[PDB]
Amino acid sequence: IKNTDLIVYLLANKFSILNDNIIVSKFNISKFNDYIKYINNTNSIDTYLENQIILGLNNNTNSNITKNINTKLLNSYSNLKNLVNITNNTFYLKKINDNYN
Amino acid sequence: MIANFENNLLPKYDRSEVHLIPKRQWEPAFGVWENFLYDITEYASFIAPRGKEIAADYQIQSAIPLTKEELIEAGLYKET
Amino acid sequence: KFRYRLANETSETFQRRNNRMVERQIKRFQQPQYKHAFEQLQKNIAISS
Amino acid sequence: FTAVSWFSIYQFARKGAVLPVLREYGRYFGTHRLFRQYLHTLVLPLLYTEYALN
Amino acid sequence: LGKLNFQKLKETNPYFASDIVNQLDAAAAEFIKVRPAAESEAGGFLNSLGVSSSFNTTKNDIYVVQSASGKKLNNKEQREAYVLEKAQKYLKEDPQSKILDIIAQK
Amino acid sequence: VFEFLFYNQQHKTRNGYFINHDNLMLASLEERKKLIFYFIANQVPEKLDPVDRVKFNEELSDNLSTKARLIGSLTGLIGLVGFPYISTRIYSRPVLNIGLSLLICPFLYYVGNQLTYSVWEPKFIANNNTVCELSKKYNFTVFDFAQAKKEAHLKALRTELVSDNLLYSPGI
Amino acid sequence: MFLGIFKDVIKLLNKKVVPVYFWFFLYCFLSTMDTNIFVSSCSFLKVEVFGKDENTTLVLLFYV
Amino acid sequence: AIRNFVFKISNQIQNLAAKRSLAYLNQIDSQSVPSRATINMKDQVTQMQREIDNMANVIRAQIPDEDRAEFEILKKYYVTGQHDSLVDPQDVLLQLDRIQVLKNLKMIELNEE
Ligand SMILES: CCCCCCCCCCCCCCCCCC(=O)OC[C@H](COP(=O)([O-])OCC(O)COP(=O)([O-])OC[C@@H](COC(=O)CCCCCCCCCCCCCCCCC)OC(=O)CCCCCCCCCCCCCCCCC)OC(=O)CCCCCCCCCCCCCCCCC
Ligand SMILES: CCCCCCCCCCCCCCCCCC(=O)OC[C@H](COP(=O)([O-])OCC(O)COP(=O)([O-])OC[C@@H](COC(=O)CCCCCCCCCCCCCCCCC)OC(=O)CCCCCCCCCCCCCCCCC)OC(=O)CCCCCCCCCCCCCCCCC
Ligand SMILES: CCCCCCCCCCCCCCCCCC(=O)OC[C@H](COP(=O)([O-])OCC(O)COP(=O)([O-])OC[C@@H](COC(=O)CCCCCCCCCCCCCCCCC)OC(=O)CCCCCCCCCCCCCCCCC)OC(=O)CCCCCCCCCCCCCCCCC
Ligand SMILES: CCCCCCCCCCCCCCCCCC(=O)OC[C@H](COP(=O)([O-])OCC(O)COP(=O)([O-])OC[C@@H](COC(=O)CCCCCCCCCCCCCCCCC)OC(=O)CCCCCCCCCCCCCCCCC)OC(=O)CCCCCCCCCCCCCCCCC
Ligand SMILES: CCCCCCCCCCCCCCCCCC(=O)OC[C@H](COP(=O)(O)OCCN)OC(=O)CCCCCCCCCCCCCCCCC
Ligand SMILES: CCCCCCCCCCCCCCCCCC(=O)OC[C@H](COP(=O)(O)OCCN)OC(=O)CCCCCCCCCCCCCCCCC
Ligand SMILES: CCCCCCCCCCCCCCCC(=O)OC[C@H](COP(=O)(O)O)OC(=O)CCCCCCCCCCCCCCC
Ligand code: HEM
Repeated sequence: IKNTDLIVYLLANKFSILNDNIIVSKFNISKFNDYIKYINNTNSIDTYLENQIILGLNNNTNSNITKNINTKLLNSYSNLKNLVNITNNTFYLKKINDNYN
Repeated sequence: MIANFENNLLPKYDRSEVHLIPKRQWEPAFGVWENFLYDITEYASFIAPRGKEIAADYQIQSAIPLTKEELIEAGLYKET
Repeated sequence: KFRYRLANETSETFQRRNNRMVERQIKRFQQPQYKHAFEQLQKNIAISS
Repeated sequence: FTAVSWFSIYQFARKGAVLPVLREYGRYFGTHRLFRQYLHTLVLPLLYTEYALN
Repeated sequence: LGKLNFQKLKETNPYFASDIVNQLDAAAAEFIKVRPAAESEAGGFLNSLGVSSSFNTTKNDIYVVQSASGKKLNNKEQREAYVLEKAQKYLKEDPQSKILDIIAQK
Repeated sequence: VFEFLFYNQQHKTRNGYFINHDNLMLASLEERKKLIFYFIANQVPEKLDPVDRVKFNEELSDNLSTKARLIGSLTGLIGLVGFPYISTRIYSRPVLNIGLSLLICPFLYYVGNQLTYSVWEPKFIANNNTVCELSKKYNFTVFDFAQAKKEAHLKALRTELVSDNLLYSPGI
Repeated sequence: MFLGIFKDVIKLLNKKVVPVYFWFFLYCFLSTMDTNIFVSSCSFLKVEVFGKDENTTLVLLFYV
Repeated sequence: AIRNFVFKISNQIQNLAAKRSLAYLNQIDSQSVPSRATINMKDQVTQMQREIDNMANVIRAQIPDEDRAEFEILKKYYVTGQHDSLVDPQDVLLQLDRIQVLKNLKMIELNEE
């Protein structure tokens, strides 16, 4: 690799994160101390607010296969309106008469 | 409090299911040891990771909630 | 008490309160932060296994 | 033991059943699995007998 | 001048070089991170009659980048666009640059 | 925090000082004679004639004593490697470096000497023609071994007692 | 591949992996004080240096 | 038959492993025992880190101001630079030696004033 090209690539990658001073922490989660420090330092609120980003385990191929919902089973249970009432994804058992003799 | 936590947007039906993993039929033209090594490498390369992925998907889908659009389409939820 | 709510409430009152709670929970989940949390949870499924 | 094994192998081969032991064909001379099974059945017990007695 | 400035800055703050390297490697590629470690050039018994173990170790690390000021950081697509624009400008300045191949590698 | 620090301990795990009646009980006749002769020669050479003393000392120096000293010296040099351990262009900490060297080098020498003895003393006792011939010649007995054991312990006690006053000792 | 294995053995025994100091230590450990060429001929090392149970003066001079 | 039995054993083992490794994400287990266990583990880790930090803080408060800088250097090194290869301990030693130069100057001034 050419030195100038490598330097340009490194500078571009460094400045892509932010055109301002940044703080980078390197952790090896396979190690106990590194893992504890990494979990202690990573906060979900910062990640959501975009003030912090984690690089190293992208795994961007997280798009699932859109698990199909059991529409047939849901309709079958809905048809039984004398036993179960469906509301807000909740199945309420209609009170039955234990004394039926 | 987390003990009594509950998630009501998950599907309420059982998530147990069957997955088909095609086998490698025994090849008489190879021999006992060659077929055994073929089976071992198949288990280490395709069967084992496939089952691990299936189990991980089963574990994660039980936590992944159902979207509002999916709920509306299934009729489980009515807006307003 | 929360775990054994049903034992103390009647059918209709329990249905009303549970419907209110579930609607509010659905709204909270539809709020953007929860969607991001679920996406992050699903992001690293392979590594966490 | 050799006679019983040979008789069983012959009968099952006549009926079309061959035990899936040893390669189907030889690597160098292409000897058939049945022939190599006969050879092994003949030789292995003799070697085992010699080793046990020794 | 560069060497003297590096020496002075490192002596003033030993974490200067480490911080710069971490900042450079945060968004760097896996093959970039795979590079070996520094080798000891010092001589003596360990170099003549002994054996000095290398500094190389496992290079499976996760870089957590946080803005000191607190401004929102660029997403993956934004970073890709920034890198592509810089690569295009550098190629325009020098046609023979292989920044395109470097980026496409990873 | 006890005797193991200020008392003498370098003579207890070397030169067969640990040989007692337990080894002799299981040893055969020839092995017992060889062990007894080795113990007597190492601990109480006075029972041997001057020629035998000189020959045994030469063999011991060639095989175990000087070899262990050399190996301990090599280990001590290995420890010396990197001296000064901590220093810089401002200060060199000569006293700290000297203390560290004095603490580390003798320990490495001790480790090397103990290793050499543990490895070679059994082989030297078992397969030394000189020791075999001298043991056959002298033909020591269990009574001689017991006397030598008592004399060796008394010699160790005398050596410890003599060095009681290494700084000031008028006498009367 | 035998030549390749021989080259691999030579490389694995190379200086950068198996120190010459280790080789010398092994030679001294395996050889006695009368067979060791480095010290059998030299009487000073075999007597004055390593032949004395207590050589504090020489040790101190060497250390200084 | 034998292959089917082996695969059944493998499937049961894989399900057990997946549960034991990722049961804290879902609420399949009533009372969310694995989730509570994971939360407890994280709480213990954070508490240990904060305990180290608070011990450092109290030692800093109790330390004399003359060597407070040396304590700061040692604390920062032990926290960050111990595990970092790019951090050369020679520079930390040089800083300590500069502090020691100042201390020696003050000592000699006191002795020979
Ligand atoms: C109580 C004691 C204390 C310990 C506790 C008890 C322990 C009990 C252990 C019991 C273990 C039972 C194992 C059962 C296996 C059943 C396999 C099977 O399904 O059978 C059908 C199978 C049918 O074969 P196939 O798959 O159809 O292939 C034939 C094809 O025609 C040909 O196909 P191909 O040509 O296309 O390709 C294959 C071909 C390709 O060629 C090869 O790959 C051949 C390679 C040969 C070996 C090369 C290395 C040579 C150096 C020596 C070994 C050092 C170890 C390193 C080995 C590396 C891997 C081979 O190789 C073959 O022909 C395969 C068979 C090779 C058999 C010859 C070697 C036998 C001995 C092996 C070493 C045993 C350990 C020795 C330890 C040291 C002893 C001093 O049967 C055989 O042909 C082989 C059966 C072997 C049975 C072994 C039973 C051993 C019992 C005694 C154990 C103790 C031994 C001494 C050590 C004691 C230590 C304490
Ligand atoms: C003391 C003598 C006792 C003799 C007893 C009688 C039986 C054995 C001799 C029989 C001879 C006549 C047989 C009829 C011939 C008919 C014509 C014909 O087509 O042949 C039928 C057939 C071959 O026809 P094919 O259609 O080409 O079938 C080929 C299939 O691959 C073959 O597939 P497979 O279905 O036969 O299965 C593979 C084969 C297993 O064959 C293997 O590939 C296993 C190899 C294991 C190697 C273990 C490490 C060896 C380390 C070096 C040892 C140096 C010598 C040490 C000597 C110590 C003192 C004795 O068998 C098995 O795996 C099942 C049995 C379990 C293993 C028990 C083996 C016991 C052998 C005892 C005799 C050994 C004599 C050694 C002579 C000196 C050799 C230098 O012959 C046999 O089945 C007999 C094979 C006898 C062993 C051959 C070994 C070859 C590898 C040698 C490696 C070392 C030298 C390399 C030199 C390289 C150039 C410089
Ligand atoms: C087990 C097999 C034995 C085979 C014997 C065969 C006969 C020949 C032996 C050949 C080796 C010795 C002679 C040549 C040495 C050459 C060294 C050299 O130039 O390398 C530069 C080398 C450069 O280091 P490096 O590679 O960059 O690694 C950096 C590490 O920081 C440096 O450390 P490291 O991670 O590299 O590992 C070495 C490390 C330790 O590593 C080991 O454990 C070594 C393990 C065995 C390695 C064996 C390698 C040689 C194998 C030869 C045989 C091959 C046979 C092959 C044939 C087939 C066999 C089936 O040593 C130390 O640094 C220890 C210093 C502290 C003292 C420890 C001992 C006392 C206890 C103190 C406890 C204090 C606790 C706190 C206070 C508590 C208060 C209550 O320098 C050193 O390592 C300096 C070491 C200075 C201290 C050495 C003496 C102290 C004891 C050492 C450990 C115990 C073994 C002693 C020897 C035993 C002989 C039987
Ligand atoms: C996990 C790993 C670690 C742990 C495990 C380790 C295991 C292995 C341990 C052993 C090997 C490794 C050792 C590592 C540590 C080394 C030391 C260290 O830490 O260094 C850094 C550091 C050294 O300080 P620094 O900040 O690095 O500074 C470097 C120095 O500047 C450098 O010095 P400098 O270059 O600045 O030179 C200083 C020099 C300055 O140089 C000069 O220019 C010389 C000026 C003076 C010239 C004149 C000299 C002669 C003066 C004579 C005066 C009269 C004498 C009267 C004697 C009377 C006797 C009865 O000053 C002098 O030497 C002169 C003063 C002489 C000494 C004091 C004399 C006292 C006389 C008697 C007083 C009382 C009389 C009362 C009379 C009645 C009332 C009036 O250490 C410390 O600060 C403290 C360390 C404490 C260590 C404790 C260790 C305990 C034992 C542990 C092992 C055993 C137990 C198991 C423990 C297991 C774990 C729990
Ligand atoms: C609870 C844990 C500790 C328990 C043991 C406490 C022992 C206290 C006594 C001093 C210990 C010094 C360190 C260890 C030495 C071990 C060997 C030893 O003590 O040897 C004996 C000798 C003193 O014995 P002495 O009575 O003079 O000789 C009579 C002979 N019949 O020893 C000496 O003469 C050695 C000491 C001489 C005086 C030195 C005074 C200043 C301290 C210097 C220490 C050495 C340098 C270390 C530098 C690096 C590490 C800091
Ligand atoms: C060392 C500290 C000096 C402090 C000076 C300032 C204070 C002065 C006030 C008096 C102090 C007296 C201190 C006496 C300490 C004695 C220590 C001791 O007994 O050490 C052992 C030493 C010899 O023993 P050793 O051979 O080494 O081995 C152990 C023997 N089982 O034992 C002996 O030597 C035998 C006993 C001797 C006791 C002598 C007591 C009077 C000494 C007067 C000296 C005056 C001149 C000194 C220099 C000027 C001081 C200003
Ligand atoms: C002018 C230089 C002359 C010498 C030049 C070549 C020397 C090469 C070998 C080094 C010396 C080895 C001596 C071995 C015999 C011996 O010591 O003999 C004296 C005793 C012998 O011990 P034993 O009585 O247990 O056999 O040695 C000891 O007690 C151990 C001392 C250390 C010996 C190894 C050397 C370690 C490094 C020395 C510097 C560190 C501080 C030492 C104390 C101040
Ligand atoms: C391979 C290394 C060495 C060999 C082969 C060697 C060999 C010898 C020999 C053969 C002698 C003559 C002994 C006699 O007079 O009978 C001797 C003497 C001597 N050697 Fe060495 N030597 C070596 C290393 C050293 C070293 C490293 C030193 C010192 C640091 C040293 C110091 C001496 C001294 C002082 C004498 C004179 C002894 C006397 O006159 O009594 N030698 N050496």
